[PDB]
Amino acid sequence: PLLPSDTGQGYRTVKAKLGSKKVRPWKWMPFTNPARKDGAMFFHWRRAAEEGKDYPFARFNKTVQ
Amino acid sequence: IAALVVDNGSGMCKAGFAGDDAPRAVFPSIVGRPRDSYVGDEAQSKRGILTLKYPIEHGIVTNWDDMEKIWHHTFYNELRVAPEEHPVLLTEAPLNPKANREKMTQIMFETFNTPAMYVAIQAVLSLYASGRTTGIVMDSGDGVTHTVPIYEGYALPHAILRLDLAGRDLTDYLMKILTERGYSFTTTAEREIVRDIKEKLCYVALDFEQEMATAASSSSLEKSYELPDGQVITIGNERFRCPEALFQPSFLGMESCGIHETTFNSIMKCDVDIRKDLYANTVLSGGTTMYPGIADRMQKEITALAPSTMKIKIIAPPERKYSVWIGGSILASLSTFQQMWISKQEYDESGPSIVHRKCF
Amino acid sequence: EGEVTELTPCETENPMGGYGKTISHVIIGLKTAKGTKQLKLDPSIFESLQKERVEAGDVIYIEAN
Amino acid sequence: AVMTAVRAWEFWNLKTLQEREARLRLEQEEAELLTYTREDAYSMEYVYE
Amino acid sequence: GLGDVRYRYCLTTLTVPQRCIGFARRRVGRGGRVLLDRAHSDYDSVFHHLDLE
Amino acid sequence: GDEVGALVFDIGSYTVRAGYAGEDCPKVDFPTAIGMVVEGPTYYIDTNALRVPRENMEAISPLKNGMVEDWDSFQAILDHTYKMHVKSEASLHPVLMSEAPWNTRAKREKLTELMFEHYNIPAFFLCKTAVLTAFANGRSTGLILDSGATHTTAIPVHDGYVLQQGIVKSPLAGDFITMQCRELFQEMNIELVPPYMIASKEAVREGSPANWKRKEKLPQVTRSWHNYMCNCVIQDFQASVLQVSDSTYDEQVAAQMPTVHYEFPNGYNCDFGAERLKIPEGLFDPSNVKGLSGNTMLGVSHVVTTSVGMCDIDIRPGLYGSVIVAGGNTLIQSFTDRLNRELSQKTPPSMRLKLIANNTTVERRFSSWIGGSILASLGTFQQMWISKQEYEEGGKQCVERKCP
Repeated sequence: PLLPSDTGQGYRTVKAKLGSKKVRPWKWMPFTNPARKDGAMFFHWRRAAEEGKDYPFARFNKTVQ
Repeated sequence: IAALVVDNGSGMCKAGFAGDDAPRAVFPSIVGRPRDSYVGDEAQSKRGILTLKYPIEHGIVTNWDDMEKIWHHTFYNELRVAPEEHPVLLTEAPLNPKANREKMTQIMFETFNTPAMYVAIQAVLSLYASGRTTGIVMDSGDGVTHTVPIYEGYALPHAILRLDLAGRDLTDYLMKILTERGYSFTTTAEREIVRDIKEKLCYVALDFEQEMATAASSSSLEKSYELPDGQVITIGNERFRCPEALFQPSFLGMESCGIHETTFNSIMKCDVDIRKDLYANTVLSGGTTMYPGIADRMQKEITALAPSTMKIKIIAPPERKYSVWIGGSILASLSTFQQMWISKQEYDESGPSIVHRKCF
Repeated sequence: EGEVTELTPCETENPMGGYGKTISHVIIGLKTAKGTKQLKLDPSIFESLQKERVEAGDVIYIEAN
Repeated sequence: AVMTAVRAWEFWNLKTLQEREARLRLEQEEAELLTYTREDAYSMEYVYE
Repeated sequence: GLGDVRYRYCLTTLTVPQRCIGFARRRVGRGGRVLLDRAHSDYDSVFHHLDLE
Repeated sequence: GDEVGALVFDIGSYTVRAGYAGEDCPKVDFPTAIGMVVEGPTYYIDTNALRVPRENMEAISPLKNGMVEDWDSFQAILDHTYKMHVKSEASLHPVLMSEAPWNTRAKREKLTELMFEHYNIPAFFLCKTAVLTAFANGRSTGLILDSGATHTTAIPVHDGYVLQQGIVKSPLAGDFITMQCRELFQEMNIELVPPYMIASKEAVREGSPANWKRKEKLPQVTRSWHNYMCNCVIQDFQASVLQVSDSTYDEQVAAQMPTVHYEFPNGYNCDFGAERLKIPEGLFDPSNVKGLSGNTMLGVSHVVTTSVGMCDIDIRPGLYGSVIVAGGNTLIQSFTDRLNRELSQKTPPSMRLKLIANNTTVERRFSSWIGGSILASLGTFQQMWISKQEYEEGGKQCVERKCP
């Protein structure tokens, strides 16, 4: 009753396709959550280029009335 | 195509390739630093303008640049290989913070950009080298100490024990006592000479008190060694005064459970159901840990403290100075483990945390 | 059916007299897309499969009965 | 011939033992797999009914 | 009939190592990785009948 | 990286747990207690200081009924944690902790103030332990049973919210089991020869007199410390002997077990019989306890009945969908099987019953820590952080405004 996980390697058969494809970097960048009114500055391992994008996950601000 | 194995000892790096029996290159893991920072023995040769440095402090990393450069020089001179066409296997001490894991994963991927990567604890790889299923591993490493009860090739982080006592502190104490004997030992040369004398004549006493009686009565224990200057050193009780400190932290003013006392604590931390098997599956670690009278004395001490109702079958591979690296070569030389590698594009699509998602 | 994976003898010196360099029977590792396996093959069939161009990496039509 | 015959039977029994151990090893091995290829995750994977 | 909304499982086989996989369902995981979870039910040990006997 | 390097901490009735967020297991643990040698003063924490013999230790548990006792001890233990194990500056790392069902708002404010000001923590959070454990099971409305070392309590939950009314502070715990072991020793008259005072445990057989040697180098200890290390020995013995009759107890039925050959620090080793099953049956009903007519306690089935009845009708089916275990003393054998038998008997079939399948030691104890890490991992929770800036603004009084 286990679960197999995705495998990408399989075998040493992938010499190429990497030298032409740079690994887009990741950085432990700071950030702020809109859902926190005080806008506490926290961090994300964003892929460098994905900097400044609004906090995508704080769109769930639905509440009682 | 090639297979890369990287074993990073507490104070000496010893790398090699899967399938090999012995590491490609070996040397102490120290880093130079100008007031170009050079590597290990490379830095040592240039002590005038390079200052010795230990990136592996306490058995732990200090500054990412230091081991970045140790790998730089490793690849460029010792390996003189292109690892970025080969998998990169690395090892770590237990209980390492995730911070270090992600940091090293990122450093690999970005700085060097090698296709396949994977990490695993030193102790479990050494056990793999030891060819046994369930048991307890003593990590008498080179700079730090640990006790790893491994079960079904699987260990419990809580049950592990830690202690930053190893060949470096033993050598420091031996240097201290030798100086107290009326000698002196200050610089790096003196430290290495003390370690040499230890490796030559020091051993582990059986009955430390009757051993004292014999050393102070039987001069046979007192022996002669040619120092690099040629000086002959009488060495009797001190041949084994330091090793007994392992069971007696009081020797150095420290207070804790002896090595076998620590091991009993650990095995208690496990589940009783298989502690008999664990006793049957002792282990040893460290090239700086093969000193005579050690395995038998430790066997006697466990037999004493460990209840005799269980079978205490020691395991003392006389070839354990590389156990971890040897197990790493074995593992990298396995078919089913090849799939388990981690590709560069996988990092590019998941980031460093993928290591904590998969690298286990 | 399947693809010839391997091939080995069942050596035994039991046969009467002579240097006991004898094969009790052959072991043939065969693989179909379903999976892989091997079967017990009598000594005589090795001569047969010599007759055919049996080589690692090809498939074969082995009439069971 | 008697010694020859008993040697034949001894071989027969050795071979029964060898077959028994072959069956044991086969039934023991029975390896499984716990991975599935990337591409085997996205496209018209399968259908149950 | 038990009425578990999320515990809806189904049979299937795999592409390369095709065989009866048993009651299993795909599910997303960390790092945006899908994972197949194979269940364990009343017929767990007998997952080879075929043809709807 | 929607997870920051946060650290979760879990302290139970028996031991102290903690570890990084999102991990499988808490990194470390050590005894809840600390050995005190009055003269800042000499604190003995972890085994090397506590169990290893010294002079004049007065071991102190800074906990009581899940309450803060020795604030200085808590600060010292946090520092001990940090240095001896983590070696990091949590001021750079968000942290959080569970809470008791009844922790005083005064002490919660005290600890919040202390954390933020001294420990310089960047963020904090609190929530009840049972809520963490219920999360661990992925549950929103259930009944939690914990046989921590101190109490044997039951507390139901709903929608991830505890029912304040359901608290049951039963006494029985590993303390009670230690009392049972002590009365057993009394009735069969074996003293307590602690290991530390034994140089060598010489060969001895069943019934054989305690043969052992003492190490002269043994500065005298206090009755507190010595008794508590003896208690550790007793708990080890219990574990070696843990079991409960699965049905109505009978002396000879329990005796039918082959008397287990358990050895003691001296090297002596006798064989133990029906007593280990006579004892536990009281846990399921204190009234039947021979000799001790315990009635104030509610038997296991009695606890179930009380907890179920005191709820309301509508959700009781929901709670019955879940039943959970936790605590250092939950190591008992025949725990869950006899629990469910007593349920099926006393619990009416009117409402469908369902338990939680988890018995490994890891789950059985640190389900709470697992739930805490689970919550820390979630990406949505970040809006529920507690920034240190807000605390600086509104004192420690922000807790009441933001925490009901």
